[PDB]
Formats: sequence, structure tokens, C-alpha cells
Amino acid sequence: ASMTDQQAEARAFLSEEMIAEFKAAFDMFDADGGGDISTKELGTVMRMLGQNPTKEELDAIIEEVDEDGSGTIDFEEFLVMMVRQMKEDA
Ligand SMILES: [Ca+2]
Ligand SMILES: [Ca+2]
Repeated sequence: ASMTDQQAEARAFLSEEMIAEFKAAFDMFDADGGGDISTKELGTVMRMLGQNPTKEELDAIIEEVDEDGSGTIDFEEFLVMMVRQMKEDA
């Protein structure tokens, strides 16, 4: 019954103690209660760096990490992102 191997793999790698470390910084990113992020809400935290983004450019940014269809970035997708680099060296 292995169809969603994508995120299923990141869940087994990251325990409850490690998942908690991201729990705090997860709601920070969203800022809409803490359930699922978006392309607009995300653009805000990204700006903190020191640049000037746009609505059109943000939709391409997520287009990278959004190979599902939903369009949002729920807790059951953010963990798959960070996990990708964790693998070996990346
Ligand atoms: Ca939201
Ligand atoms: Ca998604």
C-alpha cells in the first residue's frame, strides 16, 4: 500500500521530538492560525531576507515544491522539502 512514498518517507525519518523543532517555526511562516500555508503568505517571511518579490514570481517558487496539485504548503509537504536535502549529502 505504498502510493504516497514522497512524504511517507520524510514522516518515518523525522520522529515526534524532531517534528516539534519545526512546529514552532511552522506557525510563524503561515500566520493564518497554523493549518496550511500558501504562495502569498509565504512571500512575506521570504522578504525578511532583503529583496523585492512579486505575486507572479511567488507562484513559480511553489511550482518547484508543489508536485501534488493542492497548491498550498501544509505540514504534510514542508517536512518532505527539508528531508530531500537531509538525504545523504544532496
Ligand atoms: Ca494559511
Ligand atoms: Ca502542495
